[PDB]
Amino acid sequence: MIQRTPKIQVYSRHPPENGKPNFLNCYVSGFHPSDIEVDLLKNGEKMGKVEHSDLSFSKDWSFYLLYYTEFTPNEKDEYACRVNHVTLSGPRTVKWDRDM
Amino acid sequence: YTSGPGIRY
Amino acid sequence: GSHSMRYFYTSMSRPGRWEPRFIAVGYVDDTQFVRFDSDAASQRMEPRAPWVEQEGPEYWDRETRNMKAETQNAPVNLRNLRGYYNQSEAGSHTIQRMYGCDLGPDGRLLRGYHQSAYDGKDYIALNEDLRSWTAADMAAQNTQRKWEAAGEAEQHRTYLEGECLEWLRRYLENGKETLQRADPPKTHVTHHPVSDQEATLRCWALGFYPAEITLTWQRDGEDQTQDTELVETRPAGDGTFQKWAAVVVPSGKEQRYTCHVQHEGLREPLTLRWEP
Repeated sequence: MIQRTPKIQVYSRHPPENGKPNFLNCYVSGFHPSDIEVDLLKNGEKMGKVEHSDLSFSKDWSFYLLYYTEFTPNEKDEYACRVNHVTLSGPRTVKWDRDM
Repeated sequence: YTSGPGIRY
Repeated sequence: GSHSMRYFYTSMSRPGRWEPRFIAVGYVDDTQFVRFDSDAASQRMEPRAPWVEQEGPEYWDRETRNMKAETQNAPVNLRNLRGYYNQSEAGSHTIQRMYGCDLGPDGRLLRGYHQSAYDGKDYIALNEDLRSWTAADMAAQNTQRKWEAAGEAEQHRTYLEGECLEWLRRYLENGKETLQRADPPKTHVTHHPVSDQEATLRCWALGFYPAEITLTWQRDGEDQTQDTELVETRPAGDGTFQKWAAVVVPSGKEQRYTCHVQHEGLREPLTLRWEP
């Protein structure tokens, strides 16, 4: 059986603005099977209380999930998404870029 | 709405 | 234009000893409206959109029955396919199912679906005539033999041509003010230097609905196909979507590139460039 790798995107619900409440999003897709570990990170620290959308798949049977949590973009703060899946050597971390 | 459980595989 | 109702079933076996799991999700176009999860406490089909919340208890009673029936069949289904492939009763596997209807501008059935997958590969699927099946291998033909004897081909055509269609229209009317509204994308452009001879131009599309959109970078009235990096369209989290397109261009000559945004919420396609 073939197992598909997870595509990761880290971004915010609304345009980022220091001091303004927002949502930090981590979108994972194109992976198989559905079991996956997704964590939002504030300064390397496992972060607050993250929720995720209901399991769904695409036309090609690959799964996608949206992991989101409440956050306030700060100057001194760094955010990132940590994803783990059977197809990965180990956890993969994607830093949040305010322009991607 | 939903479709009946149908037949097993 | 064209609308659609879709359901997505996922059946997972999961040793060591955890009971198999069944998750179900329903969509109208790009909007989810129902959910079920054999693991959740509820044990019922829950609303995930406002316009279905206004439905009788009898509605949710039936929807729940179906989900429970699907949940009870799941273990046997997984156990059956595990047999067709001589697979060990020790490993994990997945059965996915997608069915639903497409509603044409004429108001009649544009297209119907009922296709399944085993471990991410096409397993068995109803043809476009809704009268025959296409099995991926001699294993799926074990299933085909079953569904043919029970005359499942028809009796799903009946659903697709009737219920799927009448309820799709129903959902569409009740959620009219959103489901049939097109939110145009908010757009802008960003610029990042790669090296001294090159730079990256990124075209943004935010908060649009539905997901269908087209982003292209142009130079001399020509599309920069294999130079444009299009990222998968992603959910904003509020119901809308986001997407961008990047192209690497020689520094200085930034202005020879224009981004073209196309969305059904716009009257004319959107045209923009980098504004320092």
